[PDB]
Amino acid sequence: DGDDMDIPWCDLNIKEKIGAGSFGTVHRAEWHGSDVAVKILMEAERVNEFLREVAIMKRLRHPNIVLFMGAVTQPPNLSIVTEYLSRGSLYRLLHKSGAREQLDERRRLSMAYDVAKGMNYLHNRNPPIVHRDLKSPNLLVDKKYTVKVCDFGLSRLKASTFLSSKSAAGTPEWMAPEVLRDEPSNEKSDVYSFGVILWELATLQQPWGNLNPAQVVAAVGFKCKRLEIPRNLNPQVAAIIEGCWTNEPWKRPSFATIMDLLRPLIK
Amino acid sequence: DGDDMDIPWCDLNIKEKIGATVHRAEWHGSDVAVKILMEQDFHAERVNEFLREVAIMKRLRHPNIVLFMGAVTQPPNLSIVTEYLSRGSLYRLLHKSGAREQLDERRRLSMAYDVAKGMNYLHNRNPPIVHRDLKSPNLLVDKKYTVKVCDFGLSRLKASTFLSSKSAAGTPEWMAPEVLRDEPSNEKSDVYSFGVILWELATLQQPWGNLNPAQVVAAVGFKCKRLEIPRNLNPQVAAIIEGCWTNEPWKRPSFATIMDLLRPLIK
Repeated sequence: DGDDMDIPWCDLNIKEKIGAGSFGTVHRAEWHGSDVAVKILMEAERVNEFLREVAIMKRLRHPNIVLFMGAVTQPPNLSIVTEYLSRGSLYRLLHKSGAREQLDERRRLSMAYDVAKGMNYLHNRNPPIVHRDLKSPNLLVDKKYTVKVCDFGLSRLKASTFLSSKSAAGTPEWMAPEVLRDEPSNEKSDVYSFGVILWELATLQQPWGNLNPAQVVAAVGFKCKRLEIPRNLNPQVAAIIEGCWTNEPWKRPSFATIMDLLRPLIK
Repeated sequence: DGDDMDIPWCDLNIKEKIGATVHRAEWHGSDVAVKILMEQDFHAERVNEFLREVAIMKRLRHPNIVLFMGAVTQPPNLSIVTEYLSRGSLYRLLHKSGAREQLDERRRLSMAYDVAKGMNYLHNRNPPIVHRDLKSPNLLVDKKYTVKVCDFGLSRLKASTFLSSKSAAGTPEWMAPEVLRDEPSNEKSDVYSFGVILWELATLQQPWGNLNPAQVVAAVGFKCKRLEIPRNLNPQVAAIIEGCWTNEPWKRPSFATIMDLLRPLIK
């Protein structure tokens, strides 16, 4: 056999750190001339869980998804190797230095189209795949400002009507109200998460940030609180955002539809 | 649990034709390119070659290699599905109206560097993969001017020092002397092909093109002839091109070395 997606840890020359998380650290590294990003785990049934995130990334092949390039399968330094996006997360990008001049309206909307295209790809796998944690921080930017979806660790396969485990994980500021209430959810929960991301690209603001997880669960989850949309916002853009936030998940548009509404907004 | 890379023909909404059969197509919202297998090519031997090409592309994951997205493996129209690159082939692009205006020196060198990265990735896979058909037409240009390698129909894995049971095949204008003569070839034969491609990017000239296939076999293969390098060409760029055209394949630089030479020339 051999799919050639197995990497020896000696073949990787680790470089400067680029991010941190509960799972472990992440560094930029050199791999046979190629520039890659390595996701090392903290030195547990999670070993079986790791193989899950690896087996699932191999099933993903789309231009708007972070390119999986292999993995180290030998402890203690397990790692997930992917391509390197030199512009970091869209989150840190939207709120850094001067982004008004760098990121004009057309560019920001385009970035949203990239996300929708990738998300649409996921929802159309067999079985479909729910990201369960779609947020600005989990979106990385290309040298040429192409946005790719990343961090599929909390991503589960949806073969049934709803999700199964009730793992109920994900960042509260971006999760859908039904998820915040810890009740049956589906692919429509991601659509809501996107609603927030579109809001960020459209208004250049940070969602909440004056509220802790508990306060978010309470407000947005059980008290029908939603992010404020400025009257100044493009009605067509606002319309797309409001659609993704509908209280009835089945009333929210699919990413396929979201693409159809965004395409004309560009140029 | 499944491969998720197998596609039914009815899931593809074929669009306009690209080259020749190749078509653009909408696949579950996504935008892909389709390499269809001809009707009369549907037999044991030919289909096996198809299966080999599919097997190889599953083993390729790199930003400068065209993204394999799936494959229809059911008659009729067994095809290979990849991402779509809207600017077409580098060939058509270099010989298009208002070329020099459209492509500055910096960009043209960057495209050369892109090819070098993807080719180094191939030769560094285990076992290494010799393209055996590297040329302008088999290089596709991304919307944002990113170059990627395509057409692995002739690509083979080199376990030994040379290709076992060498098969006479390829395109004359880009083929290395040893190849033209049906001799034991290696990864250094691709290096030669690259030199021609770089020569195209540097001069915007069509290689040969005043000669027929037989004249080329005679000229390059047996008469030690090479393409004419302009007088006004960058001496450092010319140095690279000449290095790739060494009579002895071993004296030619690896794609790893080529990258190191190009990187500085991009300021």
